[PDB]
Amino acid sequence: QKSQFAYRSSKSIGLVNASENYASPPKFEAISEPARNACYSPNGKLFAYATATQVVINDTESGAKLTQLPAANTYELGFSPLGKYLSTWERPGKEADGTPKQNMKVWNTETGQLVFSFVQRNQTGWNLQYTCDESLAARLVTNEVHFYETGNMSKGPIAKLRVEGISDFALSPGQNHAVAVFIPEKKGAPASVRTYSIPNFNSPLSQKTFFKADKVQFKWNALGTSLLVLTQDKSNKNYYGETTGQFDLDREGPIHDVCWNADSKEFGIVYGYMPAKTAIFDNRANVVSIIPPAPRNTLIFSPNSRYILLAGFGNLQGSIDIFDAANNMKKITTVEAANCTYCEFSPDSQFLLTAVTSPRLRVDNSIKIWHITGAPMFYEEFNELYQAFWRPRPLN
Repeated sequence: QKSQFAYRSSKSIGLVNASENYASPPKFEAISEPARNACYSPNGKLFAYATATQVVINDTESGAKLTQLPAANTYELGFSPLGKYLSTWERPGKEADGTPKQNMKVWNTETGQLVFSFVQRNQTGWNLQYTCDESLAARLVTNEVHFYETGNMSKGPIAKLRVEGISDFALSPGQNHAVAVFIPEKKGAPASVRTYSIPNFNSPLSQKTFFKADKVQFKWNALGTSLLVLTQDKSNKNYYGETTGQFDLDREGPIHDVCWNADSKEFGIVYGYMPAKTAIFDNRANVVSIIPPAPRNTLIFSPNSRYILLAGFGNLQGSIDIFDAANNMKKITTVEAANCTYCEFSPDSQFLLTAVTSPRLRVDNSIKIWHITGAPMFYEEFNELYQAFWRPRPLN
């Protein structure tokens, strides 16, 4: 329909229908206060932006304001998978008497009701995780993991997890709800990774342990069946879990990016000291494609799982290449976006957005939308641009 994206600069904030000669939906206008943050719901039906005083939820079709949240001093925002809940991280603190304040609260989007409120100090892993049906939520306590019913989480944890000494965890986005958890290294014991079905707390699905591991990184695919695991000062190594006791490098050095494919059939890796080589796999850990060493640090799959992007960010001279899984890994396009700090396919995988953002860069902030062929369709100069992103659509 309309190729809509959002933008927020130091000067303004708005939604832009690229199919409409780049105009905003008629019923849209921001708050008195300057915006400090913004985001879309996973299905792109809603838009939220944060100002000092309040938080406003709009309709991405009309731009019409829908909901008002009395959330002040916010820094982070997050939509639940079906956008029926929105979480707001504030900066932590203590109450008049001395009580720690409820930094992050959960809100309803069609009633504007404060359903819940937690105390937290971290910004990393702040939000609740959710199932895809948005029926279950998950919080992280020392040496425990809590589960909730999203409909009625006020009553408390409907379920808890047995295992002890949990450092981080990650839910499954499959049809049937599953969990993946991690235990940091202690004395006389290595780190460990665990998977559980939510029905089965009693019966683990995987129980693996890992050494010289203080940290970890989980990467489920769209189908909650397979799961990548990454051990990460002196060394880094990459593992694989497939739920079920399943385990499955050509260049010595760091892995720069790890990414699944939208169809959950393939995945790729940007690894080793530069120029970084790139390898595409299958759901089995077998190579499909070997992209030769190039100055790249970032890999992205197109939503339609047809195109593969390979770029270099975090520095100047940032080019972009686009490869085609269907055409024998042909390259069809090479563009450059120097100092690009953000890049993303349009929902229909036909266009490509690039941007340069502050404070990751205080010079040359801009927006540029590209065809999949290489032909630009838009460009806009900013002084201090903060974010710019597509309005996500499902199964277009």
